[PDB]
Amino acid sequence: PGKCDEITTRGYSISMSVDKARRVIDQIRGRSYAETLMILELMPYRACYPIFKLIYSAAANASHNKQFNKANLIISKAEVNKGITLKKVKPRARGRSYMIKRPTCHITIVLRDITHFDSYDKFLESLTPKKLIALLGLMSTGRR
Amino acid sequence: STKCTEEWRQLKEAVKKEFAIPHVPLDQRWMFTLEEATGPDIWNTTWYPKSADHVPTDKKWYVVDATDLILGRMASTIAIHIRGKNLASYTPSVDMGAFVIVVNADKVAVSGKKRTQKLYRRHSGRPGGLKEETFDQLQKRIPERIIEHAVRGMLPKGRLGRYLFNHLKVYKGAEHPHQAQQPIDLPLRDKRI
Amino acid sequence: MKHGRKIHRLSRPADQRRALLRGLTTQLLKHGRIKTTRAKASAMRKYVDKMITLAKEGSLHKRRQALGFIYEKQIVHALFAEVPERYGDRNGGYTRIIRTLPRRGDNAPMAYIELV
Amino acid sequence: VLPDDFQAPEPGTPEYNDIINQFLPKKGPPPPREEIFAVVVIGSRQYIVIPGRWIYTQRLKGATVNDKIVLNKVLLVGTKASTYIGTPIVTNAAVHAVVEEQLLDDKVIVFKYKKKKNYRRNIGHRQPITRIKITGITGYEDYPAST
Amino acid sequence: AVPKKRTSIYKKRIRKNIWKKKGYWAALKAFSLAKSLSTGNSKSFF
RNA sequence: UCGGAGAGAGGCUCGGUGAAAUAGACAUGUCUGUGAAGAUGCGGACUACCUGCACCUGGACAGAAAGACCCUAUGAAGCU
RNA sequence: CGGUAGGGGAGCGUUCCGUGUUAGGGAGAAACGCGUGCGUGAGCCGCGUUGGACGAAGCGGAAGCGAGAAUGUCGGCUUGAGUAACGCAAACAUUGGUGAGAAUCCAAUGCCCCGAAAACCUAAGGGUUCCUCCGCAAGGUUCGUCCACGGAGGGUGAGU
RNA sequence: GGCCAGUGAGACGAUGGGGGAUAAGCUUCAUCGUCGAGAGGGAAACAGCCCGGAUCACCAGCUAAGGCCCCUAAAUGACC
RNA sequence: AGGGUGAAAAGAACCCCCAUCGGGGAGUGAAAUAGAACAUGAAACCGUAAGCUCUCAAGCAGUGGGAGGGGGACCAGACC
RNA sequence: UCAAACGAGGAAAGGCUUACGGUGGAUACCUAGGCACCCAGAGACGAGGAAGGGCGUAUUAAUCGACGAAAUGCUUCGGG
RNA sequence: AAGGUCACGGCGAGACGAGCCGUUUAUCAUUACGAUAGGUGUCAAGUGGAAGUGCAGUGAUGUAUGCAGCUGAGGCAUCCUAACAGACCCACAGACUUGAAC
Repeated sequence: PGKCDEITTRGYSISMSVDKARRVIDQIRGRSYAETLMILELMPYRACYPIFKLIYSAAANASHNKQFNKANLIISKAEVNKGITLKKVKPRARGRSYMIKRPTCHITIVLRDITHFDSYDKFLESLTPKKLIALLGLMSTGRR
Repeated sequence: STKCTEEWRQLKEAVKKEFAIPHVPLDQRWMFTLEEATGPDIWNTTWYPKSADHVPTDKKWYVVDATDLILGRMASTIAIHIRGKNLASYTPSVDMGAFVIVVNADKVAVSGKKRTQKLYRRHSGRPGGLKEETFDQLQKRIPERIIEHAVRGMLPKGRLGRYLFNHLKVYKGAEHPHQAQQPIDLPLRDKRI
Repeated sequence: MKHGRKIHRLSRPADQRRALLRGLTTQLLKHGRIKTTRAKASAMRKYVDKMITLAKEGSLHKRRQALGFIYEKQIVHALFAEVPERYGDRNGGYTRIIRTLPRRGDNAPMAYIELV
Repeated sequence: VLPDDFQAPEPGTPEYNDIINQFLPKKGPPPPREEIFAVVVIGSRQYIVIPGRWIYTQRLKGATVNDKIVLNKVLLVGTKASTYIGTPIVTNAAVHAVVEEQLLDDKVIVFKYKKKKNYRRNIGHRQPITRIKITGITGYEDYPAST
Repeated sequence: AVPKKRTSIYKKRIRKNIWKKKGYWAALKAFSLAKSLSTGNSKSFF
């Protein structure tokens, strides 16, 4: 859970295919809200616009539910899953019939502010662990 | 912050020095240090070499002089050192061998009628490309492919004989450009050459 | 192979391409600034430079060839009363190929033609 | 709901480096056993035996737990300087050992199948093994063969 | 013409990720166009 | 003979929508030999960095479809 | 003490029933997932920040009783694959308008097509598809603000 | 004898023959061995050829057939 | 062919994104990861994050040995 | 400084393992609905218009049930 | 950082990627480079005498202006238009070991 850092926004099963939503969602991973704001303004995809709608309604969410800024805010994971697929019995010649599936997505985009401490030096102190819980909230290479 | 990668890297190297232990070589060595008898049971299982046992820095270097030496028995006695079957550390899954250097590839002897009747033919994928090519034609043309074709069929042609194929250093001249580990001459056990 | 075939053919057959050229340069001379695709933009650029310099020398033969090329009647006679007063001393280069965003539905590279 | 804060107790970091450099490294000495070594013959197979080692072997015919058992079938007993090459057994030899609690080793799934001739057999085997701890080797002071 | 068998998860994730990496290559171009669309004298985008 | 050029609709690229037959799993080379007597899968050698795109179809005894031809059934049926 | 076709002996599991309104169980049953455990194995036992009300063992019985095969069968989801195709080669283009969003809806101007029709009316058939407003979940082989689509209301007047 | 099954398509190798062309991994018999229903080792691979009969474990030893230059375990062993 | 949110609709007042659909706070509830596609939700299937590792490599993808590396550990030799 | 030897260390899709998700509705617990016996009973109805339907009836959508221009119901006698 | 990639204007290159040539005070002067594509101005070149007028003819038509008129995928000249505005990748002595002289 990261101790109250991220903002998770889900999405409806929108009426488009999952894979093109996954190339346009694998583009904007890791980049902050300004770069995705200018790229998804100009990306030449039809899957671009509900993704930009969910980023916009995700950072406006992050500014109204929480109280953050739209500049120190990077996209955390932005996972796109499968949805419900409709079945369309479409006839074709020599008396055949083909199932044409209408696919839907399931977009869940997580946003991530930097709410940091930015400690002065690195040097380890193996004392007062009930302060070591609070001083270390998000770091790397956890030993013991 | 370069000090994150540099200083935490040197802390990881520091605890690499503190936790882990070096691996002692097998020279004037007894059974165990008193730390080793507390560690794993490396006695009753078969000894398997670690990474500090097959370092290519401290491998042996051998120089034969192929003047008036017959080809195939020289290739077998180069093979028996190129594997590592003259060492008691021989495991056939790792590269325990030794680098060899063969000078004077232009003057390799053969017995009988090899020089005019033994063919080093080759072929690409398409038909009608089988290249007629005899022993005197390579020995006139490129002699250091002779011995290199003799010992390549002596080594296990998988992923590991291909690795110890590069240990072979054959040169047609009278002088080799290597001064790597002061290459001691190769010991022979072949009374018929 | 297309070595040195400097005609710029569109995604349309020959006579339909001619009608696209005449109609789009006609309404280009009507409105001045126009939204095309870029292939249509350069294809307008050659022919509309031919139509500016065609009625630059306002004779009857140039006016009759120029009326023969352009569709609308009252736009050729609004042209030679305008191009020597405006596009004298320019000596070529009567347009500008300001590009814009691609078109929603095709990703068509979309351009925008001036008169300058 | 906010970023939490900087906390202000005004701490001072102890950079004396005589407490953390005492805490982080560990001083653990190995126990010096002695300079001796034998090769015992148990069942059929031979074991490298040094004084103090949790070996596994075969005997579950009968041997009580925590028993003090001499393994007198010794060949090639060896010190740091000299070894004693055993014409078959070194005489009056005694590897003192502690036969500990008996064990069953890991499962060896003996499953046999031939081919389309429809035959398959899942059986298993738990070998009745015995772990032995070694006390010390003695009775070995005849015919030295140092080089 | 008719496929003899099917592909693995292996080869399919390779080909689909080459398709989506081919989608990755056409947005740093869009980042460059979106960056040149910003404040500056550029003779385009009326 | 003996092909050659040009115009469209496809094919190639981009944006949208988006199947199908098929499919034991496929980490799916060539020669040569062996084998239920025509092997990417077994053996020896040689050759091949990984992975796409566009064409061609020699093989996968390719896909179809419980061989219409041949034979068997103490089968069925039409006809004489 | 190898074993196919096959024959015999001994067992595990499943759901229900007798004991059974059993022991146990919202202090977590069945399920589902887990094992440094035990068995010759079918399996048992134990642990679960998941789940929420049933239900063991032992001694016995009865089966719609055990799955990898039947070009089995019924649902779900893959491969081919983001590939073929997008339903004539009458042909559209621009400027405005509406909107959150317009190649596609509307308006205008040119261009182009049928014109013994690709025009208008009636027989059959269909049955509300006709008209205003609203909507864009599904359908339209793309989009859509549009629709023969969805919702509400209306509409078919005979002495000839 | 009682109860109760399968099987009744065999294949190759040696010997004894017939059919053939003393041709076939051919066909039919008679005795035997293997496979079928047989694992392992030798035979490069390879049902029937040789050794050999797999209850299971061991990071135990000795051997049969067959081998002791290298790939690949053991002799670049000795003497004619 | 399509059953089962709760015990009770107590079915989400109000704020933001916004044309809707939907989403996030807040509120109801014991449970909102019981939100109307709503009860336990398994496999195939599609994904994302973490550890190790593949671009001179021939392989029914295993298994025996195990280089190097990572993780918790307590019978620290063990386990994955 | 030069020459020679080795190719580590971080290096990509992906492979494995683990964790968390989405489609999916197997498993577990049910039921709102069925199946089969036993004991009785009934197999009646209809020109006094039947079984079965069509249309319609409520203050105001559609569907089902009840009802029939006396229509989402009526008269009388009993229960409550 | 050097060097690439995108974009940009295209090609005697090309299915797409590639490749190649440009990417502007786009010379100044005494003598080879800083014209990429389009337009323009001319020159090769193709068809071949245009419109309008006059003349001859009753009229079809012929004739002079007039190798004129259109075409200009090719050559040269010309900065008139577009080569603007950018963006991104790759950085920070290149592990370990021997020999030689300095």
